[PDB]
Parts: sequence; structure tokens; C-alpha cells
Amino acid sequence: MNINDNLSINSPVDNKNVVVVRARKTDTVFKAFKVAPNIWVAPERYYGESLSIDEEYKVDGGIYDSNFLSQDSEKDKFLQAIITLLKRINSTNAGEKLLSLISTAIPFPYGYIGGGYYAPNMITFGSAPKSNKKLNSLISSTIPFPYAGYRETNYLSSEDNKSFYASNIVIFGPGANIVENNTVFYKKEDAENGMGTMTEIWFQPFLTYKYDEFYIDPAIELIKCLIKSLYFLYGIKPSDDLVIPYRLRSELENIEYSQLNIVDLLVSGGIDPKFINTDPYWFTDNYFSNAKKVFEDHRNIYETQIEGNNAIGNDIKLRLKQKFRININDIWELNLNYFSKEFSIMMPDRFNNALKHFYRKQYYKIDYPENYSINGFVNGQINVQLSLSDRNQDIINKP
Amino acid sequence: TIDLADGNYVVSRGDGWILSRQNQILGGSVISNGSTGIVGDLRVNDNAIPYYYPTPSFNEEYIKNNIQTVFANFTEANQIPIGFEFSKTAPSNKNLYMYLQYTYIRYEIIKVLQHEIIERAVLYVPSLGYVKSIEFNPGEKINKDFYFLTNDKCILNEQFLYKKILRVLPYSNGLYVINKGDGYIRTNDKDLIGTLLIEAGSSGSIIQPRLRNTTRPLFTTSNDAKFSQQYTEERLKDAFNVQLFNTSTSLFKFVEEAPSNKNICIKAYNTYEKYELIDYQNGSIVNKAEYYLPSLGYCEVTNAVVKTQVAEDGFIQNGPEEEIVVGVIDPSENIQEINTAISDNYTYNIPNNNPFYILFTVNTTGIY
Amino acid sequence: TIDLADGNYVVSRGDGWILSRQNQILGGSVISNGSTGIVGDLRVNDNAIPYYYPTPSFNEEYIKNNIQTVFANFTEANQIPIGFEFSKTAPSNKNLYMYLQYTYIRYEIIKVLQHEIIERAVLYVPSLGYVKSIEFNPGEKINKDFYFLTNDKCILNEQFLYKKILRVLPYSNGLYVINKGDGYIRTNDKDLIGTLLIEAGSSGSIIQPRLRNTTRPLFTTSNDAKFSQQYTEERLKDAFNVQLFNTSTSLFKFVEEAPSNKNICIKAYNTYEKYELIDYQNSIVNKAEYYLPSLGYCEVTNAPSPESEVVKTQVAEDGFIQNGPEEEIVVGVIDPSENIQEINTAISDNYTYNIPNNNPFYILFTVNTTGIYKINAQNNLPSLKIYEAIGSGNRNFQSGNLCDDDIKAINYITGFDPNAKSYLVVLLNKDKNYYIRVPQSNIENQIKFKREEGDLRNLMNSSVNIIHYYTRQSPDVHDYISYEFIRLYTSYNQTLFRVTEYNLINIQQNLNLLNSTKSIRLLNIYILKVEVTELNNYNIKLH
Repeated sequence: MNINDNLSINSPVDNKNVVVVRARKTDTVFKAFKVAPNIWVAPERYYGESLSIDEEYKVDGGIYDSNFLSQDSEKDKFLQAIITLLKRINSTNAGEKLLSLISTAIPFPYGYIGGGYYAPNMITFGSAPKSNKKLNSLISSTIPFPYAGYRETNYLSSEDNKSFYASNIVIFGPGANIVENNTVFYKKEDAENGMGTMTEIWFQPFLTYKYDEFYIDPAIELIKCLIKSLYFLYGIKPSDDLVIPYRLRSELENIEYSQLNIVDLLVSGGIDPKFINTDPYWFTDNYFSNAKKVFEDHRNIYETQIEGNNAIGNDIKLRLKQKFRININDIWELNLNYFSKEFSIMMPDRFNNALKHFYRKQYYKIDYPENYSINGFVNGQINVQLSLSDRNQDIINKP
Repeated sequence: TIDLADGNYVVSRGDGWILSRQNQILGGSVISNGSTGIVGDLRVNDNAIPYYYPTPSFNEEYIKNNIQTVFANFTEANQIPIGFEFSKTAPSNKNLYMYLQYTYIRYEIIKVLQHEIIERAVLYVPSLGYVKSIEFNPGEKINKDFYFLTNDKCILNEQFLYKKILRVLPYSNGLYVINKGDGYIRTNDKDLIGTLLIEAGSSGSIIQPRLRNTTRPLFTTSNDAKFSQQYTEERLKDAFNVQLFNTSTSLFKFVEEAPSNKNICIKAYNTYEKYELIDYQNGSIVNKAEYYLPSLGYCEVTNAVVKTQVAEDGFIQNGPEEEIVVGVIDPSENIQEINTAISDNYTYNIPNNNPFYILFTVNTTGIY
Repeated sequence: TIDLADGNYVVSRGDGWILSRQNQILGGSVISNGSTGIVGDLRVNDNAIPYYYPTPSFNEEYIKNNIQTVFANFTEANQIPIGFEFSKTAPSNKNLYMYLQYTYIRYEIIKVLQHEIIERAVLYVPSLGYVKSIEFNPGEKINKDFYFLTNDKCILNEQFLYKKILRVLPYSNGLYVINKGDGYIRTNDKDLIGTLLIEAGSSGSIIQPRLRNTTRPLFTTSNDAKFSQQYTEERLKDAFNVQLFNTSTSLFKFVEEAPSNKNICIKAYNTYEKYELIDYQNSIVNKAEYYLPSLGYCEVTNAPSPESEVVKTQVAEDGFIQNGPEEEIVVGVIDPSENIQEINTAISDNYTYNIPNNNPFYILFTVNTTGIYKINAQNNLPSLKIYEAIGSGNRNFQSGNLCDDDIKAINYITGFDPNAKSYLVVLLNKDKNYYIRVPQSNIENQIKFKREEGDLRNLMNSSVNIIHYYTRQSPDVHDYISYEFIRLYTSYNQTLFRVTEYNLINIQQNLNLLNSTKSIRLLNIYILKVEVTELNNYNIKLH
């Protein structure tokens, strides 16, 4: 693993590391930079969300600015900030392992057009010349006709629809809300059947808030987004209806309970997941059993049909071999509490997914060449000298 | 320039058309001494790029509809893979240069008024290729015409196919499956794999690979209620053990080596096997169905501007005359079996009020 | 003991090495009673991983980078499958056994000192295979040397390549694309598919099955401004209609059948086709080189030279060598900057077009009936350029209207450049489309088309200048130039017509402008026509 730190927004379109691809099947195109195998960075804002949002639909605690990340200088600053964050993550063994798993964890490929994953058909080519005595018609080379016939679902398409580039993750800028890190999938159907799909990430590294007596390192937020994406890559996303109670709305004069998805709790770390996820397990659902069964089925398919086949490139085979080396329980047991200990990073640990109600955030501007290095915040997480952002006057407040 | 009646027409000029300025875009090869060089292509046909050239009156949709209405479809049927190869042996002491290009079928739509073509639209559909070779000593000057083509030309076939754009059976009641032969091909070159022109002293080959579970038969039923595709397929399996999946793993190829005197033109089509499933109640044929199963192709050798009319839709048989008739037990009735063999006498008690079958065997040969 | 100087070096012992004791690991095949056996392999993955044998001075990264920079890049080639196959025919009544092994390219990095080697790091790169065969009968005793190898050796010719570690173009102002030929290969065996040794009676084969469609085109421009990979690719698509650049589905295979009393060595390389994108103006101003992959090249050594001595040699300077036939195909191209206005109506005799600021522009037109036409603007100035579209008229056809085919390949017909005033006469066919380039905001200089009624047919396809010496952009040999004006000659580049104010006559003929002495005083406003016979200079002057 080596993060490419030799790219800039002015880099030429070489169609190998810097590309101009299409956003899904819409009419827009955007520029992407590859900083690692199957990992791309797109500084421009996310195409999905519309930049103009009616005041009715704006959410509490959000910052809206349709002019952010419009100039090239901001884009280059964002790209360099993302590369710096990735280098900081990879500077530690845990980060290197996580990034390697992300790169190798390609979505499972679909079978041949006819069906199955066993073997392709054969063809012959190159009939030899008619010898003096023997016709030599049958003396010819044998080829697997649909070599690498495995159909893939993780690819970005060029504007001409005549070229495709591999990609598992694509880190975009923030959408309509300037401060809202998010992770979205490419195909909902493939994120739950165990096949997996590519993930898109919206990240904002230029703003952070102060909790208690320390600042929040954006690397932790990026790691959280990557862990959430891991679920999409393995196609083990639970149904949106699998929620659990998270907090009792005491302030209300009614019996109302706030709910959180299982993935968010399992990933966000903190103390909340410790009461759930006990020995023995007091909370259970068919989701875990179905996921384990499908994972075992896919592993058996790979071991009995993929390894033997000699008519497909190793780029997919070796990655799939390493993808299934780990177990689903390892992913479920992976949370921010491990990286906090590994990186010695302080983060909110109680109800960190519902901090909007408890106290209002004040945002500070981060200059990355200066305030943040490959070793984290300059002068530490406590004594870093940052400046309050000028966007704090535009925070939406809907009680 | 045209003897047809006034109105709009659709014309096919046949395969073998080579475009201009596209000679060497696919690269070339160099051979030395006695080495033999083979160059060819093998496409899945999934990616198709027909070249359109429309007119105000003739738009893309108009051309596509009016063409696929008669000639071979190239949108959804452009899925069968294609493959071709050419091979040349260089002389003892010299060097050979070979360069390859694609060949296209040229379709046209024209509007004739007062016996003169006043509007023309063009469509080019990829079909096989063509290889040009030259033996050169170092420093030899080559005529530019061998490298650069400045006008489209017909190499293999010069044709003009136009269309106006406006017995007693002594059988018994019951099902029957008749294999009526092999080598069936649709008319108007709708199954044509293509034609190859091998220059003197060279060799050429046309290959027809097949993807698994990707074979399309042709089904025509006079009553979808009784003779459904599943029903006729099941009856075919019962009578002959016909299964579609086994025709997808096969592959065939035709090879021709031209002499040193003249060139050789080889034309290759896909073929079919015709199975007629019939019901022969009361002596007539109440229902009938035709099932055409992919065969291993058919080939012919030509030897190289009369206008011709597109023939009516139908099939032409190039294989030997054949008619194999096999009866099949009607699935509607039920079959019961008598385990014990009939020794010298038996009185089997009928086990319904509907027609049925009784299956038995004789424990000793003799007249019963 | 080397005879070079001190310091490190990069050495390439070449291809055709077989390791020791890895002889029969791949297995063998047995043939009998006139049968034929074909074995082979595809160097794709799990078998294309180089073997490193480093020394503390030279680590794996050092070796890899140093060899890849100078010699063939194997990391990229490790993903593109290449197949090889040996075929052998057994005799009528006997048995044959044939076994296969891999052949490796051997690279060494060394540290010479006082003419003595004191370090050696080795890299083995899998390249191809080698099949060893023997006809036998039961009970025969085979020499142990046939199966087992105790030390590595080079079955091919030994080598010790090393590298110490530290004319007149009569064109018109505009773009051009020159195809310089096929069969270009980089030096130092940098584009070598591999080498095969075929024993007597066998038949080798090297195939590129295009199992992966990727390719490695090479680009080299003299100015990144106004030129780029995308720009040159688009210009080529306009000129030669190239659709695929970094992709291909065409296979090339080479087969050689060695005789019954010798051994053969076939080398297979990847080839390239050279496209030069010049920007001639007045003197080349810019140049780009595009090397589009071709379908390979094959060389046949009848037999290795007898073992005499491994003569040391140094790597040639980075460059290209052409092995295919020499050619130079020139195709004009429309400059995208200039705008082109299409005329929706076909042009008849006596037509007028209103110029509709000082930038050059294009106009596309076609005639209604084949003939000779005279094009002259208001006041016979500014001078214009007339190009013919290549391949037009063999496609979409609408009577009495222009149905352009978007053909951007323009072949120069006739033109002149600046301030000189002149009018052109050109023969045009009904079908073909034509472009006119107009340079140069005063009153609109309407372009007037006149269908000459068999009057100026003598001055066919020429530009008449409305004019003591005078020079102007000369045309290519066998072309015509004309002037409307008692001595006249040519300066470096080596006729008389009487005008009736608008009939024409023949005053003089066979007037050799390369004479310097012209005393005619013909008893005839006159027209002097010169046909270039030897383009000895860029410009031709009439004095």
C-alpha cells in the first residue's frame, strides 16, 4: 500500500490515474483521482444532492453554501487534505490493515452471461499450414474464449461509455449540507444479498468542533465512514427497519423513543454498543443468521469454482481469496473503540450519534498544510491553535 | 440509374465493403524467411457500432426499422460471436507485410422519382475482415494505393437485392415428432455468417464459437395453448433427448486454402434442424408446431450488377432429404405398469374412465 | 574478469536461460504410432513472477527499477497473457517422449572493482518455454544429461549487453498527419514478446490471443501547448477514423516448422505504427509522434552462431528501428479552431455568397454538375484556399442539397497563403464535397462562383495572381501556377496565353522558366503559366 501524494487538480487527464467519469447514468461528468488501488478521490461536491435547498427542508445544525468547493484552489486543497488524512491513517498498522482490506474487498462478480462460475467454453485458433503429407488442419492453439468473463459491478464509466475503471470507494466532498459526513451505496439490492457494491463517501475535512476540552480529528470520522462502507462492500447491509432504541426523549411530555440503525451503533463505537453485544447475546435477529449463511455460501462458491478456474485474471481471484480470509464476526466486532486506542484519539463516547440535542457545536477552520500533519493535529489534540470559522453565523437552528 | 418504379426502396449490396482511410488502423504484421503468420479476430459481437449516414427523410429509426423488417436484425440478434483468420507463409528469402481491415455490409434506402435516385441513405454493419499482403525487399518503393484507400469498394460480392418500402400418412391418432432434415437457412442471407476472400497462396478460416446457454432456436406454433415452447421442448426430449444446452458447448469452423493461380471465396451461413410436432387426430392435422434447433452451419465456395428481388420469408434446406418419424406417449393420459410378465395367459383388471397406457413385457417370444 | 571501469553496471545476459533441476517438474508427454502431440502454456499469472537473487548492495527495488528503466518493463507485461506451443510428430513405428520447461531472461547488476567483479544480483524473468524430445525404444538407457541439469545455461546465443549507472515539403499552411509505416520496435529488445528454440522436426508457435484487450501506446510531443494525447487522438480520428487507441481485439500468431536437419530460433516482438502530427506553417513549427500498436514482428535465426566468444557490448541509445516497409502517407486535417459554415443548397453556375471578424474561417460546398469553376472574391482579394474532402460522395446523397458526411480529411487542391490578390480555377465533380478556407473588418468580400463555359479550361486547377520579380507559395511538382500580367524566368523551381478581354489564345509554349533569358516579344494583358518540374525551393519566383 502506497498513497499517491504526487497529484494535483491541474494534473493531466492520463486516463490511468486521473479520469473524467460519469455520475451513475445521469448527464453529468466529474473528475476523479486514484490515490490507491480501487480507491478514488473526487474533490468536487456530490452530484446527487441539489445545492439549492428550500428553507423548509433544511435540517437543524446544517451549514449550506452552494459556492463551496467551486473554485479549483479549494478542490486542490481538499484533495491534498484527503491525501494527508489517508497518510495519517496508513502511518499505523491498524490503518494499513483497514485500507488493505478496503482495497482487496471488491464486490463479488456476477457469473458468465450464460450463468455459473465454473469454466468458460473453448475455442481453437491458428490452423497450421498444409504440410507435404499431412493436412495439419487440427494442429492449432486452444484458447478460453471468454477469458475473464466474470461480470463486475464496481466500475466507473468514462464520458464516451467506451472505457471503464475499477473502483471500490469514491470520496466526494460534502453534499447540500456542508457539515454532514455520509456514506451511500451504488445499488441497494446488491448491498443486502451478500454480493456487495461500490460505496460513495461525502466528507468535510476543513471543519471540526470542540467536545469537552479537545478537538475532533477528522481521521476518526473518515475511518467511521470507511467502516460503514465495508458493510456495503461485503453486501451485508441490514434492512432499514432493523432499528433499536437509543435514547428516551425525556424533554418531551410524551413517551417517545429515539431509534438508531444497528450498523450505526456497531460502527460508531463508544459506550452504547457495550450494553448491546453481550455474552450471551440478548438481542438477536434473522439478519445475522442470513448474513452468515450467505457469506458461507459465497465462500464455498469461491473455493469450489473460482480457485480451480484458470481462465480468469488473478486481479480478481487473489483479492477474493483475501476478502474471504476474514470472518463476518470480525467486521461486526470492528468499531471506533479499537482505532481510538490504537491511534490514542479522544472522541465523544456517550450517545455520540445524538449530540445535536445535548449541546450546540462551534466549528473551527483547519489549515491542513499547517494545523494537521501526517502525525495528527500540530501541537497535539488539546493545544492546537485553531481559529473559529466564519460560517458559524450560517448554522441552521430549528428547535 | 434505376429501372424500378417510382417510390421508396430498400437495397442490400452484400458484404465485402471496405471503407476509406481505415486501412491500417488495426495494425499489421511482418514475417521473415519461411515463418508463417496468422492474423485474425474473435469478437463476442456484444459491442456493435453500425455506421449510419441518414438523410432528412430517412432518419435513424426509419433506417433501422425498414432494414430489420426484412434483412437480419443487428440490434438484439447481434450477440452471436464471430471469428475469422487468415494465414500466409513467407517465401524462403524475403519479407512479408500483412495488414488487416474490417469488411462491412452496406444497406441503403433510396427514393426514386422519374426513374432516378434522388435521395440515398447508407448504413454499414460490421461483417468479417480482409487482409492485404505484400512481399518487400528493404528500401522498396510501395505504391500509395496499397496503403491508402480513398473510396469505398466492393471486394467479395457485388449484388443488388431490393425490396419496396410500402402425400397420404397411414398414421394413427396421437402426437408425432418428425425430424425433417438438417441445413435449414433463412432466406435473404438472414443467417449468413459472412464471406471471405482468400488471395492466391493464402489460407482462410471462419470460426463460429458458442457461449454457454446463449443459443436461440426458432419456434412457430399454430396453437400456443397446446403446443407451447416448453411442451414441444419436453416432447422433443422424450422422442430424441433433444436439449438446448448441449448445442451451446459446440463449435465449428470452415477452412479454405487458395491455390497460387486464383483466389477463393468462401461463404458461410448458420444452419438449423427442423422438428415438426404434429397431432394427427381423425386423420387430419389439428395442430402443428415447427422447432428449429441451431445446427453446425453450412458453407459454400464461390468463384469470382443484376438486380434481384428479396425472396418471400421462408427456409431453404441445403442438407440431405430426411424425415424421421417418432411417436410419443400423450402426457395427458396416465401410464400403469404390469410388473409380472405374461407367461401363457393373463387377465389384467383395469384400475379413471379416461384413456390410459398399460406397459408390459413378454417373458417368452411368441405370437400372442 | 571484466575489462570495463569501476563502479556499478546493469547487465542483461539475454533470453533463453533454463534453471537447474527444474526440468521435469511440468511433466512430459508420450506419443506413439505416427500420432502428433502438441504441448504449450500461457504466461499469464502464477507463472510470470520474476525470481530475485539479490545481494546486500542491491535490493529487490533497486534491481527492479534499474532493469525496468533500461530494459523491457516486465511488471506491466505480467498481466497480458502470451501463449506458446510446441508440436511434434512421432514416426510410424516408434515411441517419442517430450518434456517442457520454462525459459527465463537473465539480468545481472554488478559492482566492478579493479577489473574484478565483487558482487552480482540476478533477476530471472519468465519469458517462454522450451521442449526437449527424444525417440526411444523400451529398455534404452538415456544419458542423465537429457533429464537433469546441474547448472544454469543459455541455450540461445550468449550476450552481455550492459549500461553503466550514472527535403522540400510543398505543403500549405495548416495541419497534416503522416503515417510513416508499420513495424517500429524500441531498441534493446524493449518490445520483445520472446524467443523460441525449435529443434529439428518440431514446430513452434507464438500467439497473442488478446485475452486482455489492453495495449501500451506511446506519445511524444514537442509542445504540450495546443497538443496532447486527447488532441492528437481526436485529430487522428478525424483523419484516419481511428476508433480504438488503447484497445484491440486482433490476434497475431507466428508458426515456424524447423527442417529435419537443423534448429531454428524465432524471435517475436511487438510492433508499432508511427503517426506524425505536424503543424507546417510557412518550416515545421510543431511535431508529435504517436506509436499505435501493430500486430507484431517475427525474426528467424536459421541457427545460433558457433560458440566462439561472448563479446561484450553496450546498449544502444534509446530510440526506434523500423522493420516493415517504408511509407509516408500524408492526410490533411481541418483545424478545429477555425469555424466551418455549411451551405444547405447545392451550388449552380453564377452563385454569390456573402461573407458572414478578421479570423480565418471555412465554408463547405458542393456543385450541382461537374465542371470547372472560378472562385474570386470582391476585388479579387483576399486569396483563398480550396481543399477537397476525401471519400465524400460515396455515401448519403440528397438531390439538390448538401448532406455532409462529417469527413474531416481534406486534400489540398489549390491556394496561396497574404495581401496578394488572386482568384482560383478548379475542376469539381457533382458528388464530392469541397472546403474553402478564407483568411481575414471592411465591407464583406462576397465569394463569387462562376461556371466557366469552356473558356479558362487551359488554366485548370490553378490560382491566377492579379499582378521586377515576384514570389509566392509554390505548388508540388506536376502542379500548375499562373499569373496575369520583356523577360521571365524561374529562380530555383524549374505557358504564354493571349487574353481577348474573354477569349483565349496560345501565344507561346514550351517556355522553360529555368533559362534566365526570355526574349519573345510575341505579337499578341497576358497569362504566364508555369508547371513545376523540380521543387528545388520552397517558393517559386517569376523574374
